[PDB]
Amino acid sequence: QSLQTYVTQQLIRAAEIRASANLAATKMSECVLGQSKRVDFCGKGYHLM
Amino acid sequence: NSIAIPTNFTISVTTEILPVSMTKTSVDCTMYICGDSTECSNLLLQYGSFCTQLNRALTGIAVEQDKNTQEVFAQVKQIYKTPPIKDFGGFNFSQILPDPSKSKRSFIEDLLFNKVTFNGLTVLPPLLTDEMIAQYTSALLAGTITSGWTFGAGAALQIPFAMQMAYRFNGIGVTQNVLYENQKLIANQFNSAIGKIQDSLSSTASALGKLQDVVNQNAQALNTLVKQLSSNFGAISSVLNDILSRLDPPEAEVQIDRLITGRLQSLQTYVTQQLIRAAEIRASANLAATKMSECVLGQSKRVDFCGKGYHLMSFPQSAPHGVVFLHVTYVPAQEKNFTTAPAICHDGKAHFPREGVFVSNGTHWFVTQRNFYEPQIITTDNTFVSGNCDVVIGIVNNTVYDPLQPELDS
Amino acid sequence: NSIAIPTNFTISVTTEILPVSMTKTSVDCTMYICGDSTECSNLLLQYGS
Amino acid sequence: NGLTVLPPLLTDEMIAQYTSALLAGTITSGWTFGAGAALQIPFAMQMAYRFNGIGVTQNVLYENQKLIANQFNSAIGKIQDSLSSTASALGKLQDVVN
Amino acid sequence: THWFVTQRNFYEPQIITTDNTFVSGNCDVVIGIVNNTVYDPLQPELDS
Amino acid sequence: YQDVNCTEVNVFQTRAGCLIGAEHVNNSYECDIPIGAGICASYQTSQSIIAYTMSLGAENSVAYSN
Ligand SMILES: *[C@@H]1O[C@H](CO)[C@@H](O[C@@H]2O[C@H](CO)[C@@H](O[C@@H]3O[C@H](CO)[C@@H](O)[C@H](O)[C@@H]3O)[C@H](O)[C@H]2NC(C)=O)[C@H](O)[C@H]1NC(C)=O
Ligand SMILES: *[C@@H]1O[C@H](CO)[C@@H](O[C@@H]2O[C@H](CO)[C@@H](O[C@@H]3O[C@H](CO)[C@@H](O)[C@H](O)[C@@H]3O)[C@H](O)[C@H]2NC(C)=O)[C@H](O)[C@H]1NC(C)=O
Ligand SMILES: *[C@@H]1O[C@H](CO)[C@@H](O[C@@H]2O[C@H](CO)[C@@H](O[C@@H]3O[C@H](CO)[C@@H](O)[C@H](O)[C@@H]3O)[C@H](O)[C@H]2NC(C)=O)[C@H](O)[C@H]1NC(C)=O
Ligand SMILES: *[C@@H]1O[C@H](CO)[C@@H](O[C@@H]2O[C@H](CO)[C@@H](O)[C@H](O)[C@H]2NC(C)=O)[C@H](O)[C@H]1NC(C)=O
Ligand SMILES: *[C@@H]1O[C@H](CO)[C@@H](O[C@@H]2O[C@H](CO)[C@@H](O)[C@H](O)[C@H]2NC(C)=O)[C@H](O)[C@H]1NC(C)=O
Ligand SMILES: *[C@@H]1O[C@H](CO)[C@@H](O[C@@H]2O[C@H](CO)[C@@H](O)[C@H](O)[C@H]2NC(C)=O)[C@H](O)[C@H]1NC(C)=O
Ligand SMILES: *[C@@H]1O[C@H](CO)[C@@H](O[C@@H]2O[C@H](CO)[C@@H](O)[C@H](O)[C@H]2NC(C)=O)[C@H](O)[C@H]1NC(C)=O
Ligand SMILES: *[C@@H]1O[C@H](CO)[C@@H](O)[C@H](O)[C@H]1NC(C)=O
Ligand SMILES: *[C@@H]1O[C@H](CO)[C@@H](O)[C@H](O)[C@H]1NC(C)=O
Repeated sequence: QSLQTYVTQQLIRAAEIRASANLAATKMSECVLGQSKRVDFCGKGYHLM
Repeated sequence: NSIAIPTNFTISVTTEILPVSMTKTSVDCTMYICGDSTECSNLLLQYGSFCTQLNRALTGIAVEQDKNTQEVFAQVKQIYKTPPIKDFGGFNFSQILPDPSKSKRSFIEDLLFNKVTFNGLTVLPPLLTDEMIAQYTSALLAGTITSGWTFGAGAALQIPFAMQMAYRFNGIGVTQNVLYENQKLIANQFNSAIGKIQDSLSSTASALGKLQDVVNQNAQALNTLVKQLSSNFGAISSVLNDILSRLDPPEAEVQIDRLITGRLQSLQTYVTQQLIRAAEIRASANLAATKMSECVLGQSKRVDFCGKGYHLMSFPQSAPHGVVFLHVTYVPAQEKNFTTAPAICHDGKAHFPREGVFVSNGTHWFVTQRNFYEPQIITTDNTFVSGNCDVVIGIVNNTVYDPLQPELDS
Repeated sequence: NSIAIPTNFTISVTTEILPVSMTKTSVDCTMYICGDSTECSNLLLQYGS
Repeated sequence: NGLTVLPPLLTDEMIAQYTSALLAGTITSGWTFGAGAALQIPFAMQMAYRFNGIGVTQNVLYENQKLIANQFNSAIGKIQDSLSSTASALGKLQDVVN
Repeated sequence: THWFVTQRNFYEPQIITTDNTFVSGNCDVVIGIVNNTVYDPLQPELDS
Repeated sequence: YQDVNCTEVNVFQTRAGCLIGAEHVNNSYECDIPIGAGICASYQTSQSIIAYTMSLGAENSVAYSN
């Protein structure tokens, strides 16, 4: 139960990191590789690069 | 002073494959833990709500697989269908519109379904049959093909496909005469790019792997759940009937309390892992539902969201437990170097391009759209003025052509 | 009857930080539960998978 | 005690080679390297197309390019100071480590 | 018999004119092209 | 009754298993109450529970011509 508790915490924390890796992959595709027109997605003010 | 501009393009089609729903597996914790064994049932009921909260939790997962399947595919208001004559401007959808000769899946959807693989357990059927996913994806296809984005935003207003692709080209900043001057080429590029998919899904297995992983994780989770019925957990036998033959109740109820503790921990393991897996698949179903609203029902400005290259349109194809998008993209090609300047000095005024970029073939100068070299003579009808030669760094001296003065001179 | 129009601009360089990867920690189930004990391992195999 | 830590596939030097390539793509070739080939364009003109994409006409960069270079350079220095003085910004990474 | 130009998302029939049109090349390359005049907002002014 | 084989005791065999107490109709509607495998049920005219294959929407030949 000590090990299976930790694994269940890590499977949930891994999903909270996958949700964040997908957001970082999205912000790179749109806001580095491009110029997004999506308000507040890439800083306050109008996005340049 | 150096810029490179494409002289040409490749329309490319790419395949994106997304999970949408697990199998709707459900497991009676009563018949899994005990099963035709009232001496066990009388013990199990003392652990209280655990089996009720497991049945409720897997029921929540099962219902959500139909919400995911609904939210991806059931976006369309009506079941659109194509006219009999396939006069789509020479673009050819034969691989992707449904075969009336068959479920009425399309050719590419059959190649998708061809490339993907008992006690207390149950498997419920999904709410939309594969034929209903094929009718919803045919509605999404024929809506997109006959009416552009408009069926995603109101009525399915018709438009000729040669002009639908002119809006899609205009939308990526490539002036729509670039389509019309090249429409026979572009149809051949599109058609042979779907041909490469019709090959790839026939010869090669790797693409469906992202749906096959949803299957393989479930089959491994159920085999692991059933093999845990055979484990001893410190009882004298893992067979429930052995204890309910070889031992009297004063010992047998302690032996069974080892088995119940074990068979209950195997269920709490599996149901927790299926709750976590359902969250992982629901995030891919919400990504699929998003890609369908934004890339099929619209045109996406979002870089590398609907493949590499500027997004023209996209087509959904059903797949077992998932969705496949044939994303269609303008990828620029055959770039050439040119000298460039931010502006020009003509009688001391600084002239800037209205939309294009200034470029030179070593000698003379032209404006062009940025995404495709189509030089036009620098007139007042393609520039605007602001200020003078002091304020701009690297302003070139070149002539601007006044388009009134030849007419007025007559 | 009135609108305000900006007479100037400020370029800003807002910073944003996102987590992407966990430490790839792996724990062996037997060496954690039992250490090197052969007797504990033979009991651990009664819990199956 | 049976605990082990596997290495990441990409070393932190190889991660710096990817960020370097994404910088060089973004500085020398605008958005184009996301869509296929890196079409070079001068950076003053790239920023005029970045400006034009937000409804500020290209001359409003080109008449003010010295001011805009100085504003940008100032803002980059401020990030080095802001990262140098307090770790509190990296608190979103540090929480994941903790 | 006669032709108008409009924005795409709401019917507003303007005349086809040299302000709201642009040119590229001769007819034969555009599959489905039609015949019509294009009015010129300034070419009538030779007489005045 | 889920998955049971429909001589295992108005009475009918869906793909989901045996449905008792609702009439199977040679028609289709929106999916009022879900059952599964494209079958749904609803309450209709003399009133009964009716069961049917769901309908995905009005068919519409968008009047495309080139
Ligand atoms: C850069 O682009 C310009 C486009 O204007 C090129 O100049 C133009 O080239 C054509 C022929 O390619 C010239 O017309 C023809 O010239 C030949 C010369 O022997 C003559 O026999 C024909 O009767 C006809 O006049 C045209 O006059 C010329 N336009 C201008 C404004 O010079 C130019 O060649 C391109 N490349 C370079 C390296 O400059
Ligand atoms: C683009 O054309 C302009 C206008 O012709 C050029 O700038 C002007 O160049 C002339 C000489 O070619 C300069 O006049 C001279 O100035 C000196 C003092 O610096 C004076 O001693 C001479 O008697 C004569 O007046 C003029 O000042 C200059 N104007 C500006 C605004 O700089 C320019 O050189 C051309 N540039 C390119 C890239 O072709
Ligand atoms: C548009 O806004 C920017 C700031 O976002 C202004 O930038 C800088 O503003 C300061 C005043 O707050 C200017 O300072 C003055 O500079 C001269 C020397 O250049 C000095 O002698 C004065 O005592 C005073 O400090 C600074 O020059 C200016 N930076 C630049 C590069 O122009 C800018 O002034 C605003 N635009 C307008 C039209 O004012
Ligand atoms: C659209 O594409 C299909 C192929 O997917 C073309 O169909 C082939 O056409 C030739 C010539 O008529 C036949 O010999 C083949 O047997 C057809 N089928 C296949 C699978 O190759 C079709 O010609 C294309 N054009 C149109 C307007 O439909
Ligand atoms: C632009 O690219 C297309 C191919 O994507 C070129 O078309 C080919 O042209 C050669 C002759 O130059 C023919 O042999 C091929 O059959 C054509 N291919 C196709 C698919 O039609 C086109 O010539 C290129 N050049 C320009 C300036 O647009
Ligand atoms: C482009 O960069 C060059 C430097 O690489 C700028 O400077 C001029 O460069 C040319 C040779 O390319 C020299 O003949 C000039 O003498 C240089 N200028 C000075 C002040 O010495 C050049 O001005 C830049 N051009 C643009 C359009 O920005
Ligand atoms: C638009 O009208 C012109 C005539 O005003 C058509 O051009 C003629 O087409 C015939 C076709 O057999 C040729 O014999 C003539 O030599 C053409 N005359 C000229 C001046 O080119 C033209 O074909 C019509 N275009 C369309 C698309 O209807
Ligand atoms: C439109 O349909 C008619 C049918 O006869 C055909 O002649 C014509 O070439 C088509 N036009 C285009 C632009 O596809
Ligand atoms: C029971 O189910 C099988 C298919 O699983 C079917 O062949 C059989 O006819 C069913 N029994 C009855 C009574 O129809």
